[PDB]
Amino acid sequence: EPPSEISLKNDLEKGDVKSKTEALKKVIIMILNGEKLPGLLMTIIRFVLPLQDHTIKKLLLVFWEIVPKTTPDGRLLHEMILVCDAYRKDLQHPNEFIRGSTLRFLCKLKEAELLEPLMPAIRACLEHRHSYVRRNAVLAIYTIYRNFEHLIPDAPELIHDFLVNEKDASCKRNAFMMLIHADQDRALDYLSTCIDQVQTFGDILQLVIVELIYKVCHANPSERARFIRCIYNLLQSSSPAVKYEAAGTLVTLSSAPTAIKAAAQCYIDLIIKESDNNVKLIVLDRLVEL
Amino acid sequence: MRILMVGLDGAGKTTVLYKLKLGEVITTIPTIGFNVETVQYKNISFTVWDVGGQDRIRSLWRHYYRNTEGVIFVVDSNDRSRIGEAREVMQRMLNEDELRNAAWLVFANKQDLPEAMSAAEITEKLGLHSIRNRPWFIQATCATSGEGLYEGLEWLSNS
Amino acid sequence: MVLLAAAVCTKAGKAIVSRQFVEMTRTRIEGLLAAFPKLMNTGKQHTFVETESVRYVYQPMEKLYMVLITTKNSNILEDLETLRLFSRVIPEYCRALEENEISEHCFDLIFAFDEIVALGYRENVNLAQIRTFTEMDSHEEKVFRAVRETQEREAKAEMRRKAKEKEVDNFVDKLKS
Repeated sequence: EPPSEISLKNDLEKGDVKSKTEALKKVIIMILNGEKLPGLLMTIIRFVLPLQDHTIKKLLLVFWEIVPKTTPDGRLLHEMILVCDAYRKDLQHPNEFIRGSTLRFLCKLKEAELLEPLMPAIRACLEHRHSYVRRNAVLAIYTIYRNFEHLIPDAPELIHDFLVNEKDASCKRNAFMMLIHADQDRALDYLSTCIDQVQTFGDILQLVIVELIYKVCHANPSERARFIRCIYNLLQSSSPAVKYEAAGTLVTLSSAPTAIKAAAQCYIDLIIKESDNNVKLIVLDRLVEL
Repeated sequence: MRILMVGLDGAGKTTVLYKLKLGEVITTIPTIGFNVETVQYKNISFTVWDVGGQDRIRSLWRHYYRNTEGVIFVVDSNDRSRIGEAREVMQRMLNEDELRNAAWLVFANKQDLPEAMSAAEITEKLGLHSIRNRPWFIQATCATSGEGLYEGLEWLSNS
Repeated sequence: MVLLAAAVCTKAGKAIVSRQFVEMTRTRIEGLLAAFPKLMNTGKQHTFVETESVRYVYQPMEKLYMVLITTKNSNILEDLETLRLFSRVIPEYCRALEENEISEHCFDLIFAFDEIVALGYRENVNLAQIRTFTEMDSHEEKVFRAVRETQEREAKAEMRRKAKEKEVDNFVDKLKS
């Protein structure tokens, strides 16, 4: 009549965490199949709200994440609210990495009854001086925006003002990515502002705007000058990425004989400079289109 | 030992707890869930579930239906409200058998906080007067008071 | 995102490990991918193939392939750095190379994907430093000693209580015309 589920249970005792680790791996593999039959849940439940083992928690957590959670128990196993309060604390945790890590997870996470006061909780965490933590919120939020955008409704602006408060490029970059997805307009307003400053700045964020601008004109234009003013500055162009895009965007925008020429040059030099052949071909292909 | 703090926690039922644990107070949202601490004595380390007796959480505790070893009832001694009603619930604990594996303490908390009943008055009222197949000495705390508690407890692990 | 999955590959027709940024489907997207990869399509050499607007990006590193996938345009170099970069990282991450070591440090490795790359963004430099961020921290400790201690005092005390109780323009005009 008895089973090795139990066999694992003693091991855990035996080691502690260590044995449990082993158990996680096994479980994992077991999990990996799909497969498992419940009961260890209880164990897990028992020891884990009163236990640390951070790594293990990380394993555990992730396991929860990858695995379902709207589990035939509910929805939730049904404790998805209670346990969380420790976790919420952790999420609260003064302990910034710890929160950040959670957040990382959290971006992956999407479990609602738990979320609601964690909405409050998160808000606090944004304030924490760590850009890692804050950045993590940007993903997380992104995750909300599709899942329950509304959950938070005032956000697009809130962000946008936030940007104002902000200055970490990494976070900014992110900020843009999400911001346009929420609404371009805010980005644009800012865009107006930024126009001169751009040149000074780091690429990655710059890139993101290039996509956005594209979609809108085919639908409707009349907008140019303000852009142009900048755009000309962009006709410096110099990173291999920048250049790669820069001619590419241009064509998207224009095809005047003068335009034709501008881009063309960029290529030709580029090529000449160019080394990865794979690359070379690619531009051709564009060219082939052209 | 598994020691149980039930009733709706957020009232400072949890305060009662936080006061033990750090010395502090409810600096949490009023807390439905398991709150866990281990307290070590006789080095039985008492694992305390301070759990709100709020709706689900009261409703659902079956995995925690296992076998008890210690009883705190943390009390609003201004509550003198849900207790009869409680008595009415409480029977089903009585009707549990896991529940008869603990020599316990009801703790009257929240005394300063408004008032409290006759130690007796309560005793019938939750239905408490009636036990014996578990010990049943009585101990008042408050939640800004409580001492000699430990006498209560002393007997209790050493039952 | 700029990558819905990173899967690290071994020659076997099979990719040694993988992670699914986003779940929905089943492996058949991933499963199918795995199959195709194993097959290689007999194709001779070349470290890149994109077909059907899907980049299949790989790097043989030995008998191993590290693979990334994408469909719409990218800036190459960056990418390369990564493949290569992977090829810098592993003996550190999971220990050397042989599946097993990795098999033990799976968690570490997956963690590295996330860590390294937040949705197709090159997050940092410095591997050790990368360790640092989590399961290697600092704050928590600082807090713990003081706190734990404080509580402990309360507890200790408790034990007793218990116990007893121009240029632009050129263009612009031309264009303008």
